[PDB]
Amino acid sequence: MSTTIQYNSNYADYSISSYLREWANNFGGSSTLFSGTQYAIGSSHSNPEGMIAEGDLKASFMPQHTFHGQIDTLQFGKDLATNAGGPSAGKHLEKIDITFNELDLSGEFDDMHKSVRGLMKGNPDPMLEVMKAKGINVDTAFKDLSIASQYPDSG
Amino acid sequence: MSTTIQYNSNYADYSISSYLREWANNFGGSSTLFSGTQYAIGSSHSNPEGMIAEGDLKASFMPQHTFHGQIDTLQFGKDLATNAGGPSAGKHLEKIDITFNELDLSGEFDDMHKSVRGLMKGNPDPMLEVMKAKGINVDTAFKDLSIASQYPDSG
Ligand code: HEM
Ligand code: HEM
Repeated sequence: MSTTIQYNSNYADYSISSYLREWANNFGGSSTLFSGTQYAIGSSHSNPEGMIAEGDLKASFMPQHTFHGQIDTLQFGKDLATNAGGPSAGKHLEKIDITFNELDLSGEFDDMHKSVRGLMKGNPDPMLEVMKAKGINVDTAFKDLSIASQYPDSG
Repeated sequence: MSTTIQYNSNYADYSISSYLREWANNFGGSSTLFSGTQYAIGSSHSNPEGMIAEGDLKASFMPQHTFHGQIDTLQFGKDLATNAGGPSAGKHLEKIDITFNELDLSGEFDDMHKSVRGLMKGNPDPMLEVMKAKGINVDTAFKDLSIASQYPDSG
């Protein structure tokens, strides 16, 4: 498939060159920027299970040696789908089972891959150890778990 | 900020452990999976400029030695914002100036960082060389550029 380009009518008289030069000139390891990452992983079976790791960040350095790994939300469910607004807008899960909010996984990059790969091969153990090391109780039903709350009706 | 967790009422009697074990067991370098990445970079000034690189992929190997770098859409504009559906759902640009569709940047990871960093410091030249090497004409106004089309009214 050949590359196609869409432009706002305000830039009709610009070239790619004159647009990007202007964008580059009007913009201003991180410093001093806003950056955000969304990773989506899903299976190939029907009603496929999926998960999303996401985070965003301010500006400059490690906080445990990762730039794109500044992850603070982790979500599990089924049916990854494209967001409104097109492919550029990333993904959402159609069926959301569990969402971890303010779960700082930045320090498990430099362990998150072992956790995600484990998950894909039927093994939650490394993910569970990461969660336990943050003080999360993984052996309590969600209904009794203090930091957990139920979504209204379905999402 | 302390971690909080949200769950669908169907999993009220599950623990994190029994949920993730079940999810792990019902799931099934890539093989044989659906994976997707969204990178968002924005400035810290008012009406901040922003860009989004996004792609997704099927299953197993290099196609020029990158897994998360399987990028085929690139979008420039202003005002990065959170998608409907919460932080997990990633970002969109409120003001979209230009979108490159089916622009395969996977082979510029192993050059994309030099391009993005250039952009941030007022220099489009490395981005323009990547585009030129794909056969894109960067010195033609969008209105005359054959592969380009105008968005209706504003987006
Ligand atoms: C905006 C588009 C960008 C894209 C598409 C992109 C993509 C990537 C890819 C594919 C990798 C290696 C593999 C992976 O992601 O798993 C990577 C690594 C890395 N990138 Fe970027 N990147 C972008 C912007 C930036 C910027 C602006 C910076 C720094 C100012 C940066 C800093 C880094 C660093 C430090 C790594 C090494 C691993 C890490 O700490 O995450 N990237 N990027
Ligand atoms: C689902 C959650 C995942 C997260 C949050 C995540 C995050 C990251 C991060 C932070 C890096 C290095 C820096 C960067 O992204 O720029 C990375 C690199 C890498 N990851 Fe992942 N990853 C995930 C899933 C996976 C899976 C399932 C695989 C393979 C089956 C994988 C394979 C790789 C490889 C090969 C690299 C080296 C650079 C590249 O080719 O992109 N990742 N990942």
